[PDB]
Amino acid sequence: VKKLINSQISLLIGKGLHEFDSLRDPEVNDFRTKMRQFCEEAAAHRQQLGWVEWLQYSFPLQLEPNRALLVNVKFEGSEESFTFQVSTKDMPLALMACALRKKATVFRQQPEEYALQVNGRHEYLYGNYPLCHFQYICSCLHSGLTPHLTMVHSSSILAMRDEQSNLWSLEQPFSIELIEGRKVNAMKLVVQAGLFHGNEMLCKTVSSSEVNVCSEPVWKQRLEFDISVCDLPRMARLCFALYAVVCPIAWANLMLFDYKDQLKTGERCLYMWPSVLLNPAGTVRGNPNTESAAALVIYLPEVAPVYFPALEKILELLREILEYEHEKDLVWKMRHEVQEHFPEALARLLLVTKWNKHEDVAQMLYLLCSWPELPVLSALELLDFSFPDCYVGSFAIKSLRKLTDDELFQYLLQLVQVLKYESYLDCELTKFLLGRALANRKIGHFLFWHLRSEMHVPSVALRFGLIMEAYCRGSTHHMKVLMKQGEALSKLKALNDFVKVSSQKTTKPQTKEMMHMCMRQETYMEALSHLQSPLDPSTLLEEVCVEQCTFMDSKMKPLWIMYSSEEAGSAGNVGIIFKNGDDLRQDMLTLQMIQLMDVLWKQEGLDLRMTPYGCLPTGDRTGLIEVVLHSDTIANIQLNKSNMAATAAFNKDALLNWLKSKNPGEALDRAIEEFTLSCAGYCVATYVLGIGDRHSDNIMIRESGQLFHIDFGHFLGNRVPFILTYDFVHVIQQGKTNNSEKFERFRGYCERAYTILRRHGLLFLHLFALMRAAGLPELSCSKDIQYLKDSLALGKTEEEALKHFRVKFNEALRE
Ligand SMILES: CC[C@H](Nc1ncnc2nc[nH]c12)c1nc2cccc(F)c2c(=O)n1-c1ccccc1
Repeated sequence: VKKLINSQISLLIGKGLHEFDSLRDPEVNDFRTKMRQFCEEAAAHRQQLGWVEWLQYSFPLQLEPNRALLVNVKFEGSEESFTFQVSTKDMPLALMACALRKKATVFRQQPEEYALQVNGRHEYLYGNYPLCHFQYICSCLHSGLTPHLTMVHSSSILAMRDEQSNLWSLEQPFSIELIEGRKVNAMKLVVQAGLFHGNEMLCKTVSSSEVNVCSEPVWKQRLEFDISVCDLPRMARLCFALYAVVCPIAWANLMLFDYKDQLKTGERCLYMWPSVLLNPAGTVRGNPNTESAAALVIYLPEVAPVYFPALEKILELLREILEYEHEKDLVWKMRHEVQEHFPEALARLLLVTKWNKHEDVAQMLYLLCSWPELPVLSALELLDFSFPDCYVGSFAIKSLRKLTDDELFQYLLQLVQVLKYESYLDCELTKFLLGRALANRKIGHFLFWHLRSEMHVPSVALRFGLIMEAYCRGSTHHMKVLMKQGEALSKLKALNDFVKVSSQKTTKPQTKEMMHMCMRQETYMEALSHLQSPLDPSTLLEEVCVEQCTFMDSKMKPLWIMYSSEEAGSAGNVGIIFKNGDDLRQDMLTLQMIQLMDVLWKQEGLDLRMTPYGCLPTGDRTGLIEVVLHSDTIANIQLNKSNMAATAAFNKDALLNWLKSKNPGEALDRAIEEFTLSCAGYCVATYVLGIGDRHSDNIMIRESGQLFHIDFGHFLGNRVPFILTYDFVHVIQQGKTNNSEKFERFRGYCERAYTILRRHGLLFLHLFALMRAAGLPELSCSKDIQYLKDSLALGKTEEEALKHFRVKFNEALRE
């Protein structure tokens, strides 16, 4: 009934729906009701999409950011295949008319009625783009492999669709009364309060009296702030630090206006969070661990039922050098000049805006509502917490709406982290994310896992749980596809626990055949088979190949799980790596950032042949990593074993002999080149990102020659030199001792890659800035972000920045 759906939702999101109701919170109840209706409405929009439109929804196109190729095409019901010779400039439709024509001239006698599906993948070829513009067609073109497509009729596509159906007056100073407190430590106690607007103070901080530490203390003391009530901005938050003195203890935050714009009065009790002192960016909701949390009771005086004013009320109420408070000055009362001729300097203007005086806010807000929509880049900036105003927030979302799904996919990790800055449940960002997720099934997929992966974190468990419930309201079908994934994940965790225990008392071979017998149980085989990969929903994991599964007998004992699809061929031969105990958040950001570099590089005609493999936290220190097959570790290669084709007279030849043995004849030149581009790319990626501890065990190489890094762990120096491994350098130089020709080719690739990224330095700064919200220990300060600015060197000219890169590069061929 409606009871099955709720029950599955509770199971899927890892928090029982009954818990939301137990809260008796009308903000929560109104979110669940408003957002439910919102998502149910998208669902009904979706179930009457035209078949091409539904293809777009469910299998969005994977495009790259003259020549002839061999193609193989069949139909759904058939087993019979045709192999054609088409161009690369040919549209998909051209391909489809060929297929249909030979179907006639084989079965005896309209392209528009079909789409092309990659065999064994939820991925399709359609639209007026030449074949080479397709990522699948491209991967094939570089691996020598032949594309395998299936002609799928609009009437079967329609089947899939249906299958998935379902006030200014108050001029007295702001003051609170600090009543009591409720938990203990070790000395005297102090409560520091601060009115904050984002990260800036609306006035001086105000402390309290000192009382003896034990208790359950009592102040009943009146804290009054240097700020009038009528000047409290909408998004103003009051922040408390509780600590000790002759020693940090707890913090807690509260909005002065509720989620209904009403100014807060009366007494409220604050269940604090443990520290290490004021913490303005911390969540504005209480600690859910009410049992053992210090509690802070305060009283907000009832200054009359005063609402924050409607906007209609609010609206009625040398300089280019800069592109000091003798500089703000001229930005602010030349504000109109900034709207006229510098509409992109909005951020700067909002920053010199004093937010502690209401009639200033109104004049900014008056300019804001007439402000021309801004570029995505600028928009990404405005989402930062340093622009806490809810109207700036809406402007930002509004300027963000022109995000393509690819861009949105690319930035989604950040946007999701920014949810932790939000002051209320119901907000524009969330509505924006659910709207986009419901419009694109891949976005939906990853929005879900980013939220799901943090349900063990109580700061966000409620917000994130609510958001997943709403989404689940929007696609009952995808919810079940997603449960399917989580039943797989649940199994791998129990499997991994077994292997960990087993391997502490048993040889590896015997634990492996033990792992296998466990996988062979009915329960496992069913749960682990026939799902979409959480790493990429267009990858289908069909039959788990048990004999090819194993584990690494290192540390966390990660699992190696292989799959096959008797209908995808070699494209269905795919693996996933499950790891439990390590924190995979660091690696996901790094590999996301490397993916972006790769895109930026490729849009300026530079392909450094990167391997940005999937990496996905799915839970508390739990996740999946994408298996890159036909690759081996440098360390393994460098072992220089006997009886191997790669066996070498000098250790430095090992890497190259291995390459020769995998790439005989004139195949060899291609692999050196791939090695060269990919090494260039990774050297630069790790330098900019400040990723040290790079060694032969966390660098791998593909039989094609491509090199790629793994297990990044940290980034941002937590100052890393550029590095150059002589062993890589001597693959690049083709085995030859000196080879400036081939060494400077590579120097060029490094420089070109470096300068290209430099040109997009603002994008990386904006993205990393928003990631501060994620709570990665490597990404906290301003000196973390300063690290990126120096590795990209944006405080300098392209000419002299290149000169600084050359010295570090040259210092790096030290070895
Ligand atoms: C750490 C190196 C390596 N990591 C990776 N191997 C393949 N694709 C990857 N994608 C990300 N990390 C990728 C690895 N990771 C594993 C993880 C779990 C279970 C395992 F058996 C392995 C394993 O055997 N290797 C391995 C080692 C030496 C050669 C070949 C593969």
